[PDB]
Amino acid sequence: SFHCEYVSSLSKKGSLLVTNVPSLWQMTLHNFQIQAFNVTGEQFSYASDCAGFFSPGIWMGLLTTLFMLFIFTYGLHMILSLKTMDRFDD
Amino acid sequence: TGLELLYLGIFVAFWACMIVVGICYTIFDLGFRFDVAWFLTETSPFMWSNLGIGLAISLSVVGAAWGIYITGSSIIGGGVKAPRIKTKNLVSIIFCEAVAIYGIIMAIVISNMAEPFSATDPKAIGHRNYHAGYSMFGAGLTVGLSNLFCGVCVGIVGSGAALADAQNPSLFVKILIVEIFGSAIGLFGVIVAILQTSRVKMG
Amino acid sequence: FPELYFNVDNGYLEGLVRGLKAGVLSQADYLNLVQCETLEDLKLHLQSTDYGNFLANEASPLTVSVIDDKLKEKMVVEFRHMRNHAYEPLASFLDFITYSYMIDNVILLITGTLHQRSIAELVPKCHPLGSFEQMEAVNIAQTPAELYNAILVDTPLAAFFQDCISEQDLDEMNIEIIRNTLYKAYLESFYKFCTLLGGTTADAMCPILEFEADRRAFIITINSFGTELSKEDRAKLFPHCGRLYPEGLAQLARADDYEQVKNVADYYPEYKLLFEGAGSNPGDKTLEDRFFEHEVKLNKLAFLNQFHFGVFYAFVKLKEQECRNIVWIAECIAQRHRAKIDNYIPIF
Amino acid sequence: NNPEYSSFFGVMGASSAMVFSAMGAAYGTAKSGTGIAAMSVMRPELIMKSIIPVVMAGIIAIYGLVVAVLIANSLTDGITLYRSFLQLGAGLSVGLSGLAAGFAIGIVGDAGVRGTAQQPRLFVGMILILIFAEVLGLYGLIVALILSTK
Amino acid sequence: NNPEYSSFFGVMGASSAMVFSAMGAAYGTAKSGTGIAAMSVMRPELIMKSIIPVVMAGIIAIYGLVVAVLIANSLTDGITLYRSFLQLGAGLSVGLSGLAAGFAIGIVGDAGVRGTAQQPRLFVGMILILIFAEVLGLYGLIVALILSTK
Amino acid sequence: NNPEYSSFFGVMGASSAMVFSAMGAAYGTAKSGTGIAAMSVMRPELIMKSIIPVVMAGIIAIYGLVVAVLIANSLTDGITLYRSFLQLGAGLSVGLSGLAAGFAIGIVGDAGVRGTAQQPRLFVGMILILIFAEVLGLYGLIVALILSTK
Amino acid sequence: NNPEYSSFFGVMGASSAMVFSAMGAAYGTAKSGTGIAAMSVMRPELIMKSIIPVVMAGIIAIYGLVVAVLIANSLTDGITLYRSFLQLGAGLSVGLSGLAAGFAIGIVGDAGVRGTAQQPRLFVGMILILIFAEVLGLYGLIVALILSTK
Amino acid sequence: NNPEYSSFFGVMGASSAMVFSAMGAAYGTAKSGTGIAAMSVMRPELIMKSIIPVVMAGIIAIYGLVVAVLIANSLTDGITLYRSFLQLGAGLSVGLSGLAAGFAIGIVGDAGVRGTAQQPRLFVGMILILIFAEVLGLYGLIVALILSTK
Amino acid sequence: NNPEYSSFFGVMGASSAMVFSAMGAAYGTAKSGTGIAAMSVMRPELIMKSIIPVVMAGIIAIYGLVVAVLIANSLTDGITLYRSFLQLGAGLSVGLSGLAAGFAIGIVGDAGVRGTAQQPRLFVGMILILIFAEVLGLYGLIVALILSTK
Amino acid sequence: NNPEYSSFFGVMGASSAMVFSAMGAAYGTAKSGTGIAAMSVMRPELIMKSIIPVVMAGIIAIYGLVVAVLIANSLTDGITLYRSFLQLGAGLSVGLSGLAAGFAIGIVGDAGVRGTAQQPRLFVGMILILIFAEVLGLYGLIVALILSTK
Amino acid sequence: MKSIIPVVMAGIIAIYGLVVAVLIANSLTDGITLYRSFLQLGAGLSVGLSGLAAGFAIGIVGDAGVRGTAQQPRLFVGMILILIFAEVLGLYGLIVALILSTK
Amino acid sequence: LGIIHMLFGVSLSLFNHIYFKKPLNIYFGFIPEIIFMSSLFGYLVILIFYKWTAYDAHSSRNAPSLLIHFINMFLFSYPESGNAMLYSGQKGIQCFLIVVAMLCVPWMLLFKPLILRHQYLRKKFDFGDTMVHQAIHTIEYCLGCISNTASYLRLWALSLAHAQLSEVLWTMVIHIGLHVRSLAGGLGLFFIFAAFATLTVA
Amino acid sequence: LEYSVVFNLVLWIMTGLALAVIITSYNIWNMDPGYDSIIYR
Repeated sequence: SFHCEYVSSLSKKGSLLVTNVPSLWQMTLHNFQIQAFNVTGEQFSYASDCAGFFSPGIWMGLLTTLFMLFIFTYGLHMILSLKTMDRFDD
Repeated sequence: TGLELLYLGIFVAFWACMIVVGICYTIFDLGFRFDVAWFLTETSPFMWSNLGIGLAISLSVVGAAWGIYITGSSIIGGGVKAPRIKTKNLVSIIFCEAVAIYGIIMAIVISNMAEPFSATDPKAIGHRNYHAGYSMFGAGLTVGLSNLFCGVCVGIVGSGAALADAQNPSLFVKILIVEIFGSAIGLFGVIVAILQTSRVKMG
Repeated sequence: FPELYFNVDNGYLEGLVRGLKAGVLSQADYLNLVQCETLEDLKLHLQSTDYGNFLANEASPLTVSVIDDKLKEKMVVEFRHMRNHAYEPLASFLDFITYSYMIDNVILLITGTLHQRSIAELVPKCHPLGSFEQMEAVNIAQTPAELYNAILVDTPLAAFFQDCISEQDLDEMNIEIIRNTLYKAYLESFYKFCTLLGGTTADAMCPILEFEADRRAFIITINSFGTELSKEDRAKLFPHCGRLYPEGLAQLARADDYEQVKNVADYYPEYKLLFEGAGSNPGDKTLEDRFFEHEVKLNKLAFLNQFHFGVFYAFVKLKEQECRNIVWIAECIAQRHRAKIDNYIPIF
Repeated sequence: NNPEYSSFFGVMGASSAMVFSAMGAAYGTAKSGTGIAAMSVMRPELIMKSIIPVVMAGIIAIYGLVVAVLIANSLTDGITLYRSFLQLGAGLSVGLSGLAAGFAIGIVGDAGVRGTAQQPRLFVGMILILIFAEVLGLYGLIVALILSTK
Repeated sequence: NNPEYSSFFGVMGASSAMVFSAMGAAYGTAKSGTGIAAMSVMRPELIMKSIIPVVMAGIIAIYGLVVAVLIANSLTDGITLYRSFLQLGAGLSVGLSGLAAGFAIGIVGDAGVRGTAQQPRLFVGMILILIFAEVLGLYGLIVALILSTK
Repeated sequence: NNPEYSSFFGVMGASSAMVFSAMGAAYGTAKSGTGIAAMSVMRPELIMKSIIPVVMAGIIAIYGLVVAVLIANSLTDGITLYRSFLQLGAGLSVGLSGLAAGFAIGIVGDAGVRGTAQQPRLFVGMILILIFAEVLGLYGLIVALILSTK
Repeated sequence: NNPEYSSFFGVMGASSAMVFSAMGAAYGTAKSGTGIAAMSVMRPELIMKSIIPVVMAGIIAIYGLVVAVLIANSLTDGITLYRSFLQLGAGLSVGLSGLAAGFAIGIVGDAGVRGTAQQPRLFVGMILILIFAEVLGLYGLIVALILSTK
Repeated sequence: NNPEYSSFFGVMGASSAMVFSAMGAAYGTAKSGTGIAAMSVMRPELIMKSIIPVVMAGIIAIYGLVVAVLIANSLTDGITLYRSFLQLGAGLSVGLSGLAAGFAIGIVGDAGVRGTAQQPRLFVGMILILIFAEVLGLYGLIVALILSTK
Repeated sequence: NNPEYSSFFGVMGASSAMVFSAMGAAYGTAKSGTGIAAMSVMRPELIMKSIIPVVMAGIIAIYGLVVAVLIANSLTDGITLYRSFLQLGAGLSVGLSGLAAGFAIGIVGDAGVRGTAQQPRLFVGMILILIFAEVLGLYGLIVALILSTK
Repeated sequence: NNPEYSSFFGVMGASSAMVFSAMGAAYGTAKSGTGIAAMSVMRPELIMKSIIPVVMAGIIAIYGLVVAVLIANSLTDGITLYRSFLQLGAGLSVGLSGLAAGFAIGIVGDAGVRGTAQQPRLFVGMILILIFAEVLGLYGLIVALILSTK
Repeated sequence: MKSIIPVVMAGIIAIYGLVVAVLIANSLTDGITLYRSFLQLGAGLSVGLSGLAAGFAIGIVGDAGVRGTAQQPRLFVGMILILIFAEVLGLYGLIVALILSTK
Repeated sequence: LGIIHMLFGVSLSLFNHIYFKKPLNIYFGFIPEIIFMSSLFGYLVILIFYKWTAYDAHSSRNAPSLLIHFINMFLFSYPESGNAMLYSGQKGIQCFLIVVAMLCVPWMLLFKPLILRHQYLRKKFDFGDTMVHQAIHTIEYCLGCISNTASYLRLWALSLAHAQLSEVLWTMVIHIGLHVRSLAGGLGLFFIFAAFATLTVA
Repeated sequence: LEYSVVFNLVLWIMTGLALAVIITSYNIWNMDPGYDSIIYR
């Protein structure tokens, strides 16, 4: 089945309901849960949630941050490998 | 030691967690998560395109810098006892710089392919547009890493040539053929990135 | 893969030390030095190559002792100039080269204090590479026990003394057993240290140290048969990092005659050829001279890898061999005995 | 028709084909070139024989080029997902085998020129050992052609 | 009937058969080739005997190639999902057993070649030990043949 | 009825059984070959008698094969996941025990061979410590047979 | 009814009991055989009496076998998670306690044998130390018997 | 209108342009300051000439600055992802290029300073090699000026 | 309209300016202070001049503090993500530029101070290269002021 | 009303302020104490002057305590994320600036003391250098106070 | 008999850990309020890891200080003065942990 | 207990400076030092005893937390909200005692150095050296007030640890000696308590 | 909702804190104790 915290037309609650045109209507389904094929009994099956461990905004974020931290690590590995002489000439 | 243990520790902990996650999502029957389709679809095509452009430069420049520091340090170190070195051996620097130029050409070509979609939905974006994003990433990464390895190669063999030349001048032109076989690698990175780019259009 | 960092810190000195190695006498240059009649001709020949002006600002009644000291002066200034520049991954390695001279300086210091002679009188005799960083041991000189305690603090050599030399041992042992037991600890440790510098440094330095360990085993053995060193004493001095360690060292410990040593050397083609190469016959090259020829072969081979610290060791041993060659030639010229002069070892 | 992300794996095919072969050919050439240059000081005549490890490492770059060209000429936004995975298999299979061949060529080229400069009879041995190294790039090419052109 | 992505596992099979066998054979060739090169300075006659490690490292490359070709010719557009996993299994089984065999042929080959230059009697011993190194490739092949044809 | 992914674990059983046993046998044979090679320099006679560490590493490679064939011959479409986990546990249990046995055969094979040159009375000790290393492969088999045929 | 994945943890328990104790008994055998072999040149007679570290290393693998068998016989498709988790715990408990006992037996056995070579009194001491090592494998077994039977 | 996160990639663009070119110029200056120190003790008169690699490393960080300012002046809340990723591209492209050019200026600077001290004929050689190193920073700048204005 | 969690980026901005500038100035100070105290034993007259690397290390921490205060006094509950990311960008941009400058100040401080005791002329050279090390903190500041004020 | 879980970051702020400043002060104390202890053998009178790096290291732990207590007093179950983040960033700002200052204090304490025993004129220099190492903790504290009270 | 002091100064760190461990453990319940549970996490880390910092501080200055004291008995007072500013890190971990545990 | 012994310690300082005839030390040291300590400590000790008499099981619900009021007093930052106040006019008392303590530091830090400067100028050492030493001493005493107070928590800490070690040793060893028959329990307890006594001693 | 954001706050903040603790702890645990006056006697 499916579950979501806020199937809603309001941005404060995720903007999952989208209007491409001006509208006189608003809606919110707090903890919306739905199942509409291969149901059995009156009991819901296990639900896929609308919110996983990641999101499109987070993947774009991490694939930059946890990419440029590889590059910054190259920066950091060479800069931390700076050395100085222990002696000077006669 | 400490930075090697840090990178090994991160690498091991990362891949150990991907093994545990791969097993756990499999056995719990969560194959409707781990949706690589969702990842590649909702991750914006502009990201892939621009990582391609910026890497085509910066990995080529990281190769050419590595190349310059390697051959340029032997040039200077041998040039103390053999002042003749500074002229002829400069070709190994010019071939390092050629690897960056191969980068710049290919990144400018990829940049000229980048365009605004004005779309925010996968079907509205459409196949040509995802295909541009990925093929531009691939072209840029292909040239970028092929030039990285070519720069590492040219500087290394240029150090070889300059340390040999310092001992016997007649060796330089005979050895210098190896920098041509090095510089071929960057050019092949460019030819592939050209072909990966040749069919794309964003819009 | 090591190339791809090595030149970050060592690139300059690697170029420098190969450049310095280009400044060695070729086989044709030795074949020119021997053509002459007096040390003034040695000056005039050497004036055509990197040693030029080494006898400027020097007295006209020239001597072979002045040529020897001036060639050591050039070798040591060529080395001090690299040691003062090198960074920690190399600087520890160059210090291991200096230990091959600090061991002999410690034997002079120990010998002076056992004879109650002031240690400061021996500083001009000590080899210039083996300079102690703190002279306070030398300034105090009060007793051998004070010297021992002072060495163990003032010198980074202390870690080798702790393994083989106690204060009672320092008085009771003969100084030549102290010399060799130190060298055992140094050579085994310098070998272990090089195997931590993996890849090219280990792969092309370790053959030279493996040979030096076997050279020590053979040379200690054949020289011991007329002497107080028992089977246990030969074994106690043999370096355990040579090829012979699993078996050959044990057979050399058991040995009591040069034929038995030759039997050990006859298991390994690399050493069989040295013992066949010198029978100690009238007008022959000696077995020791064959080891010097082989040492030069290995050092030349170490220049055939690029990115390794092996060239700094092989450079010092080759400039030492060059000094030894120029001095031997200068002796055969000055002593008029040109008949044996060809016994120099060719280098490049 | 096909999904939009279909061409991603095929693109990583072409890129892997070239990049890992560039890594192979670069390490094979870099390692061999250090050997050649260092060796040549002792034996200046041996350069024209001793270039062969480098030509071999150049062939590994050509294997990566061949498969990357064939994959890139076989990419389109309309590509079926099945062919797109075969193109990734091809790109890894030449690329990482090209890398494996580059590693071997680089190691045996450097040891081979160094040995040869002391003992010229090694030269036939070096060519055999390089054939057995470079043929791994060819096996990577065979499997990669079979995948990429299926 | 079956996932359109199913072929991806069998494709990583074909690639891994080839790639990890090439890495096995490359290491076997790099390690023993270094041994042959250094060795041939002292015992030049042994070049055309000491090559056997390298020949057997080539055989591990051949095992990778056999299975990679077998899988690649056995892939299809609509491949049954468990038949795809069998092909992955086959590809890792020969590929990494090839890598393991390559590791043994490498170290046995290097040590056995140097040892044989010290000891003319070792040659028969080295060959018997190399057969016990190379047979790992063959067991890798047997499992992978059985899996890829189950 | 049975899950799509079910056979992937059965496959990883067969593959692991082989691959980790090949790794074990390869390590056992690489260390043992190093030891035999360096030992033989002053002991012609021992070259044959000393090969027993290698032979026991070759047995670890068969413990891997046996389980890998026994798993492979029992993979099919309908496999009920439970049998596939049993097969993965079997494949890891023999495989990684083969890896542990191979590690131990390597170390005792090297040290034992070097010692046998120094003192031929060690040889019976080397056999006894090797029975205790090789039996870890047998325990790995026993558990794997039980799991793969439960 | 109970989840289909539930048997997995019990199987990984069985595998773990064998695998981690094989790693323990391997390390204990490897270090012990090194020490025995290195001793033998100076004390040829002690190599028989010095087997005991290896025997105790063997016993750690027998403990891991016992729990791997007891787990492996206690499996069914419908196994409740509660019981499968007991089996995973049992597996890791004997397994890693056997690994711990193996690290101890190895380090104690090597240093104890090479000490006893120089000091005939030490034997009576090191057997008590080896017992205080091997009992870790027995504690692991006790917790694994206790867990797997709740 | 545009996504909430949209401006973030241009922001990291502006950051990377300054940070990575700072790291490069810092390394450039540190190596050159070390070389200057080891050089000055012998050749104190030479410092005003041996400043060249330092001022060139300072120029690399100006290429970072110029882009980080251009990106930052181009930011807004309503930014389309196209302009935002172009600006991240400008960011890494100057950033890592300046970083790399800084590494070449540092290492060539430290050598060129120590070399010139012993051999005055190298002062022009160091200037030339460093001009190639600076031009690598200029290439990063050229593309970053293109992207930040596209 | 404004989301929750907006503060994280702006706050990590403020903190990263301070933390990485403090790390920078702590490395700058630790290396310089090592240099001064190892040097000054032979040259008491240089103590009250050789402090300058440490003073310049302090100034990098001040650039950090300036930006960290300027961010901390410009946060608000439900701040828009655009200003919040700008405050992160400013944060990192001074903080890591201060870290980079911290490395450079450290190395020129250590080498320049220790060198000065054997050569007084180096001190003015050390000041100039140390301005080139210091000014990277200032480029970091300039970018950070800009971003935090868009 | 506002998010639950919000406490976590605020709590982590208190812990970070304490833990990292305690790590800084431990490093500072430890490194300095090795200096004092090793110095005292040569100069048994300097002990009571030489404590000042240890005292300043202790003050870094006081700064972390001050912020940690201020944060903890400012926690509540209903804490708006704005205050919760401000507490995390305050926590890290003192915690890690104190860590940086602690690094500097440990290094300049040890180098300052070992130098001062060889030349008592360095003592004033060690104090002046150490003020610039300790003030980084005070800057970290300033930003933490500003953030946590915003 | 004098040089035992660093061991006992390390000993109090375990006991500071125990005090907080006990205080947290007694304060647990089924369905504990998240806020009270995070406070117990922050306490538990703050003592545990400040204890760890003090553990290293005592270890290093105890090892150096005892060695130094045998070469020079006057160091005994300097050592225990140093062990204040070491062991106090465990105490500061305790202070904050008690504050959090009762907030 | 720690507060009272530290209050004795500053009182011992007064006697010692009197027996050395040091008016400067008692005037610039002891007076502001005892005022600093006593103002901080006195508030805290008053609150501790007050809580034990002003509240019970009925007043336990919503009872105020002592440590929070103590922290808020030192912060000068009670936000008129959260925990209820303990007694009438307590805000004024908080404000007074903290301000009075904060006003102690300038006297201890600077005023003695200024008098010593003018004494050495009139009697016809340095002012800066005197300022540095006296500032360090003053700061160490003031930061020591917080730290040293907390250091008496070692009392509690050790007392808990001893009790819990004793409780565990009893529960693990002695409990096993108890049995349902006189002869069996009598023999068991004898060896059980001998093992226990050994562990309690060690 | 926001759960991917809570998770990527807590995961990466905790991995940053845990690496900062681990790295620092490794650095102090392997710090040179510096007793050169007695390590040789």
